[PDB]
Amino acid sequence: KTVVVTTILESPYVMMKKNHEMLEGNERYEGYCVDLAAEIAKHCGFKYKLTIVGDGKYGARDADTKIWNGMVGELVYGKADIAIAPLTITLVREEVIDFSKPFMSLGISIMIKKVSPIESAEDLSKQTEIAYGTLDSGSTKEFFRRSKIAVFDKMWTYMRSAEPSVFVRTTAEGVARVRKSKGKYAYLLESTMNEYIEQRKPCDTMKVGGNLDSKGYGIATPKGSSLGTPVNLAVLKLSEQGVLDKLKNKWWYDKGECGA
Amino acid sequence: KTVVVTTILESPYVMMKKNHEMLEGNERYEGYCVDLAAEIAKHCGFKYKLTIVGDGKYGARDADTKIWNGMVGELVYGKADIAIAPLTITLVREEVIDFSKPFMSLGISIMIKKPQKSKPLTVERMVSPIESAEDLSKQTEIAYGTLDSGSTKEFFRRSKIAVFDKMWTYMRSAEPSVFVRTTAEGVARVRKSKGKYAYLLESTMNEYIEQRKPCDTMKVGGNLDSKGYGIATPKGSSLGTPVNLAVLKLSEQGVLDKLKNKWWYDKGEC
Amino acid sequence: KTVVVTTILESPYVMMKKNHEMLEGNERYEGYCVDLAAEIAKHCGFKYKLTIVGDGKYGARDADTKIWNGMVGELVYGKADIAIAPLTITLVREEVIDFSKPFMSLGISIMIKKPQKSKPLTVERMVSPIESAEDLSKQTEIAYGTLDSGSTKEFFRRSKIAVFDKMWTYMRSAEPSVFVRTTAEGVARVRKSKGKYAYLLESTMNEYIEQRKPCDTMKVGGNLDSKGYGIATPKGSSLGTPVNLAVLKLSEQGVLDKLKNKWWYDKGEC
Amino acid sequence: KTVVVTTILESPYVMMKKNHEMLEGNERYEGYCVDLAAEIAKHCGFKYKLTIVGDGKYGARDADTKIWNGMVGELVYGKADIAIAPLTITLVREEVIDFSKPFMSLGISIMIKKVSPIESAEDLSKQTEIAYGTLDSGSTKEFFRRSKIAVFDKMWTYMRSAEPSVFVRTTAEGVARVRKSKGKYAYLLESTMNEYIEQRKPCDTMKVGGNLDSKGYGIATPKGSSLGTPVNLAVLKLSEQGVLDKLKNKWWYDKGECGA
Ligand SMILES: NS(=O)(=O)c1cc2c(cc1Cl)N[C@H]([C@H]1C[C@H]3C=C[C@@H]1C3)NS2(=O)=O
Ligand SMILES: NS(=O)(=O)c1cc2c(cc1Cl)N[C@H]([C@H]1C[C@H]3C=C[C@@H]1C3)NS2(=O)=O
Ligand SMILES: NS(=O)(=O)c1cc2c(cc1Cl)N[C@H]([C@H]1C[C@H]3C=C[C@@H]1C3)NS2(=O)=O
Ligand SMILES: NS(=O)(=O)c1cc2c(cc1Cl)N[C@H]([C@H]1C[C@H]3C=C[C@@H]1C3)NS2(=O)=O
Ligand SMILES: N[C@@H](CCC(=O)O)C(=O)O
Ligand SMILES: N[C@@H](CCC(=O)O)C(=O)O
Ligand SMILES: N[C@@H](CCC(=O)O)C(=O)O
Ligand SMILES: N[C@@H](CCC(=O)O)C(=O)O
Repeated sequence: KTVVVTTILESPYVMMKKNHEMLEGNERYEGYCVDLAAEIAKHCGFKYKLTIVGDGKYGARDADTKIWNGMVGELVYGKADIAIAPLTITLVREEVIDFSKPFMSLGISIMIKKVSPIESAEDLSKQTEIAYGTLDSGSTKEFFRRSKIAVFDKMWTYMRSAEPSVFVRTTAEGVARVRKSKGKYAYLLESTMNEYIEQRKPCDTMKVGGNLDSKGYGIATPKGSSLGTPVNLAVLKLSEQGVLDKLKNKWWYDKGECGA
Repeated sequence: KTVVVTTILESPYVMMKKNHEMLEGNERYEGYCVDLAAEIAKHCGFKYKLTIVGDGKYGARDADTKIWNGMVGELVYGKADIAIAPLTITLVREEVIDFSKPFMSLGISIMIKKPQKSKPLTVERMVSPIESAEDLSKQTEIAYGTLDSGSTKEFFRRSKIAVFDKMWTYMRSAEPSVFVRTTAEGVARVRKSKGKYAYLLESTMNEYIEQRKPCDTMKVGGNLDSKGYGIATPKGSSLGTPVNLAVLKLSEQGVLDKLKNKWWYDKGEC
Repeated sequence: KTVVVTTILESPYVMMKKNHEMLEGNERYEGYCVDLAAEIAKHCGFKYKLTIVGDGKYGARDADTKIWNGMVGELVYGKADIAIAPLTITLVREEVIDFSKPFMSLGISIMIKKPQKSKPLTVERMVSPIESAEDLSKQTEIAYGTLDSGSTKEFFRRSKIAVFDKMWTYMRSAEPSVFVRTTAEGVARVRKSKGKYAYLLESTMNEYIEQRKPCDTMKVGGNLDSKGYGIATPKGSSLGTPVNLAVLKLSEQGVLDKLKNKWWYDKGEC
Repeated sequence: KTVVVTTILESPYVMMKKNHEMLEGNERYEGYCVDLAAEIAKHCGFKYKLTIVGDGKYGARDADTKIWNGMVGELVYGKADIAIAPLTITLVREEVIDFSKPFMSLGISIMIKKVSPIESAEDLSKQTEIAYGTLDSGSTKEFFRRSKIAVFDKMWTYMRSAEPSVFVRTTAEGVARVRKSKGKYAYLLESTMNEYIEQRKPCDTMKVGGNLDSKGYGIATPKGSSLGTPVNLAVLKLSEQGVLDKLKNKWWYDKGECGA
């Protein structure tokens, strides 16, 4: 009985190698999440199959319908057994799926094309000359929707009432938008992906400010599943012997195809 | 019914008030941990009384007769219901108790007494004889110590990394023992050692001591490992889900961030 | 029963929202004044309807055919119940309506176009032809005027001081139509006058226009006097005491200061 | 029937004349408040007698007793008819006495001896080596006690718990304590008296930071008294014709025994 694993096409977590057209099975995928899934299977001792989520959405619940899309929907509705992917641990998602202990710390950061006048987030909210956006159906957008800090509510009020839409469909599309905006558009994304982008050639984007908050990535399992304890123990073990640190160093700093 | 909550006197997590001789109940203690417990009670209503573990240890797997001591030992054997205190999440601990989601990020850091400023146009510069863990392990002129019955000692004991293994090998044979009973003893040793002692401790406490007078000690390098603090609860308890949900609610509400800002950086004496 | 609340369209006190076409009720208007009305309704429970007076005037009294116009006229003759708007407290108005305690300080000032940077070691300095009110009265190469049917004209008309009386005499002697119907018209006259006109207005609006693009005007000198903005109710009304108490409570609670900061200094530029 | 006017001994509002031993009656008093009372009587048309408050307190309500002392006590208990004195208009005082329109704006300031490390109030609250105190039985003390702002709350916690008594009995005692503390003490007092002190020789004190809030001095009358409207319109008249400004300039800047 193989285990269906739901992932997303996001770098450096999952890459579609370079010759996927002439490869079969999981051998056509590479990345941090593929290595993490391999280690999880090695510790637990189960066969796994890598399946991409049908819709390129991390997961959210749409109001007035009460339905889930993406990996979270693929988990609550029994379409997959485990989600080794950069899924943010949030209060809403925990009520419907089980989150393991975080395996990668993260924070909300602001990145712009290459002293930067943006500086911190409050100045970005005050300065309306330069626009800022957020990935569609992500934890950042839901974080800003339910935020209560006055500055964060100002940012949310600006984003929900803007023309055209400041939101972006995919992270790569947001990177392209910020690169092609000549410093007129800003992107709010996770610290890990932003760092990976800023350490990659041509290196036309940089991180500004600090981290708005602190979150984490966890291995997701369906509610009431028997895999929660083994995957939690495996994540704890990997953190104890630093396999996660080695994987992050390999996939974030070993290549270093940038000037730094 | 009022449950038993256990804490340990570590500043700024749990500190005794100046006017505490006559006060009774939960009003005796003040700190970050008591505020976290108050917010936990506000989210899910329950009655709690602040207690301190008898031997004042975080909890370690004692060898030989296989006995758990300190906070974890109290939690396991039914004398405790929940521990709201800076207890790091550990695989060994996770196999023995249940841990909530990390409410505080942490890492192993290195402490050293701040050297005197170098005189050499006329600008003044600081020279750090210690920079990283590899250089600290390579040298022998400066001894280094850890906390007795602490998760840092467990991490060093079974670390496959060559530098960490060499460090632990030095620790086990070093005489007199560099291990200290309380973090206060370690900070005192660092202060009185004239710079000949490096006491490894969690990044949060190191930053707290740095921000506070007499601010004669400094934190060197980056975090060797990345870990977190979790609210402990005995296995097979119905209270784990409410505390996990309350921690998630507090983290998403920004209460934890403002509490950390007000307890670690608002009281900056240097 | 819903009472009538009359206001005046002055930024940032009362400005229509961009998407006001497809909205009805009080949701169309936004600014400092609507927030003050919301706090007033929160303190004392009542329903209010936001209305704009037909002639769009603050209030003045004719001498030959005595009649009160604008907001004060609306309040006196029973057409309105309360005016939560920047109405200056005046002795003449106090004899025809009831003013609560002031909720914002103010002062008569002078507006002038911002001069160009002076190139002539290499520094840039701001030099203005006007330094205070006395020089403006003494000089005759820059014309000045106030707002039509307002409190500033009333103050200048019956001022015994030599400088202000002389200014009023020139206001009757220059003989253009130096009095402007709206504050926006006077600001536009100052901006497009290339440096030939000075506008007298309240310090609050002066600062608001100063901190907003294209910011081609400066605040010169200091306030010629001190006045305030009060919530006005008709004489003999039972609502004067509740609104007075609500304003006092808001002032003690710091809500007024936070609204002033968020509507005057948190939206600035250049 | 002469009208009893309750005043307090506080400069420059009311000064006890140096020749008062040979001066009998209302002639023995001079100051801003004496001139204001003279103008009020000139407008309204009543005979006035200035009587100092028995106990040098502006006014407050005792906790667990519910009694009023000082000017407010002298007003609500029928001891005096009008209070022409620097009485701060506050929320709780208005419920028991009638306040007129303010005749002088004011704010909460900071007093220290002559780099200015303290600067603003938040930095004053951050630092502990230097202590700050206010005057008991006054608007500032009640405002600090009843303030709900976190920074003001921590200031109140500091002053309410300090040994010895950080509070002061009189404004002159406060400025003397500031002068003799060699910069180790801070006084939070009304901005008007702060300016008067800082412009008076030997000029060893100066104002730092900005005003924490905005209040006003008003003429006080007993609840239900008939003097409300006459004194209110008199204050409005005086403020409109600038006599109030002239008196302020005379009693604060005309002498100028300092260099500025
Ligand atoms: N350095 S990092 O961001 O790749 C990173 C971040 C984290 C790691 C491990 C690594 Cl390598 N483990 C912790 C978990 C492990 C065990 C101890 C704390 C939680 C449970 N979560 S974390 O603090 O989010
Ligand atoms: N800034 S901090 O170290 O006090 C801190 C650290 C952390 C916080 C919140 C704060 Cl304020 N919440 C996260 C939690 C939120 C959700 C994602 C990871 C856990 C579950 N853990 S954390 O990354 O260990
Ligand atoms: N800073 S400001 O001009 O917006 C401002 C000005 C004033 C405020 C409050 C604010 Cl926020 N309250 C006072 C009121 C409070 C009590 C004392 C005077 C009146 C009654 N009036 S004020 O001195 O005219
Ligand atoms: N220049 S000053 O501080 O002596 C001063 C301050 C003030 C004065 C008059 C003077 Cl001279 N009058 C106003 C009053 C007049 C009318 C408008 C606001 C109140 C009612 N209060 S005030 O803004 O507190
Ligand atoms: N990976 C995040 C989305 C990234 C973002 O917030 O922009 C999530 O699973 O919610
Ligand atoms: N926080 C650690 C103790 C500190 C240390 O070991 O350095 C624990 O809970 O075990
Ligand atoms: N605020 C003034 C009008 C503005 C002005 O005259 O400059 C009033 O209420 O009369
Ligand atoms: N004059 C003030 C007291 C001065 C102070 O606040 O220190 C009052 O009447 O309340």
